[PDB]
Amino acid sequence: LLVPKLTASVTDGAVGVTVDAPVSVTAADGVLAAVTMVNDNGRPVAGRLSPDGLRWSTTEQLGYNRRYTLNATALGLGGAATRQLTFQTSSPAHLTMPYVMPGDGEVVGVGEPVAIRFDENIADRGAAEKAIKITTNPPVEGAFYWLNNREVRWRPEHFWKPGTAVDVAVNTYGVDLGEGMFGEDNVQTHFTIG
Repeated sequence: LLVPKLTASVTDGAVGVTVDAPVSVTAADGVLAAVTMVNDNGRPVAGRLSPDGLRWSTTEQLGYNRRYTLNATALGLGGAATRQLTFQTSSPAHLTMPYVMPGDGEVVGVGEPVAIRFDENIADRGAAEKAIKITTNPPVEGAFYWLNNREVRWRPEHFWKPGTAVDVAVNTYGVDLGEGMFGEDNVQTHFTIG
């Protein structure tokens, strides 16, 4: 007969915790009976408990420069377990907001690149690229190229084909884009090649 086991995806006393991923808690040999997370001013963080009670996860954006307190209780045939932990999230030197072109909902020509322009210097171009997901349909191969320290573009080898959906997810919220420059938020754009 085992006592329930709680496992969180963050450690107690962690610092610099990145806010580009949710925080989770799992139970084994039992189910989650209560999970709460609050910030340093006592504001609850939204989360979702799976219907089977085995996993809870945050469902909204954690803030920069915050201390979060997580409490969980699991209950099983073998008794109860509780855990509390506290951690601190990333403290950016600066924030940068990206702007994507073409604009959301636009219909554009066969020579138009995807362009992602950040409003501050990007010292880690590789980190910025990794945070950007391009979807094409019909699918075509393409690649990123930087114009300068602020603007990265993406295109196929030659021209686009008319009737192509292009989806651009710029997910740099929580990502250190070099020298403590973090994404201010995520951006989502979808357009069509006419």
